[PDB]
Amino acid sequence: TTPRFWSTPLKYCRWAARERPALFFSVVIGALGPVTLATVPPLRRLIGDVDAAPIPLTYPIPPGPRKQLKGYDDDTED
Amino acid sequence: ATPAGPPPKNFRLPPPKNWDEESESTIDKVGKYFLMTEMLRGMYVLLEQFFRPPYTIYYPFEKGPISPRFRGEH
Repeated sequence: TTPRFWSTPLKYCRWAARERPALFFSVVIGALGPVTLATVPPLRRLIGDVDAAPIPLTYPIPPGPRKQLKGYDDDTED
Repeated sequence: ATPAGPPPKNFRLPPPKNWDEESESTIDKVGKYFLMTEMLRGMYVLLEQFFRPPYTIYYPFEKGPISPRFRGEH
């Protein structure tokens, strides 16, 4: 009656869809995630869809030496 | 059980159908399972009852029908 997967995988996948849909389609939906992770990113960058830059979550401290600024000194206060 | 004499013609049931003999499409069978289809029909049938006149009468201002033969107090 019920097929065995390792004997006939396709006849099993048909039986699993018709007779045990909630369990079988859980595996499809769940497996669709790692398929999404492997195919969407390459094609997105293919079509120029560019991942955005990370938004600042801490003050961005500039690198390099200080710029030796002249202006806004104590005399300018008055 | 069955009548004596020749057994009823085709009284024996046909042999059982297997899972892969049911001639319903997977898209229909799975759709009906997940979409709760038959029970949406029942929900809809209640909706058209909702828009039908009620049967109710306002007793005692309205009375249900009784015949000349009706048997009440003596």
